[PDB]
Amino acid sequence: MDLVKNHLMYAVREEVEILKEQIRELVEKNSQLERENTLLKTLASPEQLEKFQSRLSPEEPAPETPEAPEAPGGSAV
Amino acid sequence: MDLVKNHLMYAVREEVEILKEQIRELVEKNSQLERENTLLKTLASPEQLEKFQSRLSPEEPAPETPEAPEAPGGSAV
Repeated sequence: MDLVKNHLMYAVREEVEILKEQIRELVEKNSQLERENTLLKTLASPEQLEKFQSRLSPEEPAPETPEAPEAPGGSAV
Repeated sequence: MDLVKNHLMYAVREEVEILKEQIRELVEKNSQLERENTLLKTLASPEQLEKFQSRLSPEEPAPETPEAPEAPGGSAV
């Protein structure tokens, strides 16, 4: 027989049908998440937020941090 | 591409490492696509998580759970 060891793209029956459908579903889920992420990346690329950056509106100063020095470390440096 | 089963004597590649590395790279790439797609889904579409706090995970489903006896669904309306 030489066809079973040929249509492995139909199943590559030889390792595990579950891991084969898992890698096929991981590549199909990654491709669907790559197009879904690229679709939301392009949709949120131009204008689809409430302005915050320097392109739409400059705001949201500093990252998630308070306005006071309260970190531990008497002489760590 | 029909090449790993050629030098296999030189090592015998194809063990469960080629399937664990394929599912690990597929889950690591899908994971980066899930953290980037989730951050892009909440950035472009922030209205999909208010459900709770407002900064952790947009989703969390809910089966037939009990609600408060009044009219609304606990915190809403």
